[PDB]
Amino acid sequence: LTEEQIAEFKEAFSLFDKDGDGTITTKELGTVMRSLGQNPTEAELQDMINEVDADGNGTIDFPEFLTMMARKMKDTDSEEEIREAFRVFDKDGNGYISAAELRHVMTNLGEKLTDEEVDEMIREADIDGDGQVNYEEFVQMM
Ligand SMILES: [Ba+2]
Ligand SMILES: [Ba+2]
Ligand SMILES: [Ca+2]
Ligand SMILES: [Ca+2]
Ligand SMILES: [Ca+2]
Repeated sequence: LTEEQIAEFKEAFSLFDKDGDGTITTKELGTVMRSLGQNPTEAELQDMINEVDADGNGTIDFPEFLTMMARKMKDTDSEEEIREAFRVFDKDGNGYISAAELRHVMTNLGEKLTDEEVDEMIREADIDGDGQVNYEEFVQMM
């Protein structure tokens, strides 16, 4: 949405477009991915291309890249904001939000709850039944 921003996304695109022809092919996406220790199959690479390839011509060009890369940024943004929230709630940072941790954090906001009420909250979120709220469950609740 800004000329600086459009240029930033160009540079990102340039790493994928290895031969500089304005398109990213499956192989070029394959070359890049295998530079990052991911070894995806030929059909996995076609799927990733198809997802972004809006006009179905088989490759991704800069406009299509731009569109994808913004959404990825707008999704990775919020996912970090949900992790940091989860971390403020997960007091001992072990990966699971407990009744005591929820009660304790809610209290320091102001919302002083009972053990019954905090159990109900945890139950309302505890999809996997482990008696605690993990990240997956935390994100669905929000
Ligand atoms: Ba086009
Ligand atoms: Ba295309
Ligand atoms: Ca290319
Ligand atoms: Ca915990
Ligand atoms: Ca759980």
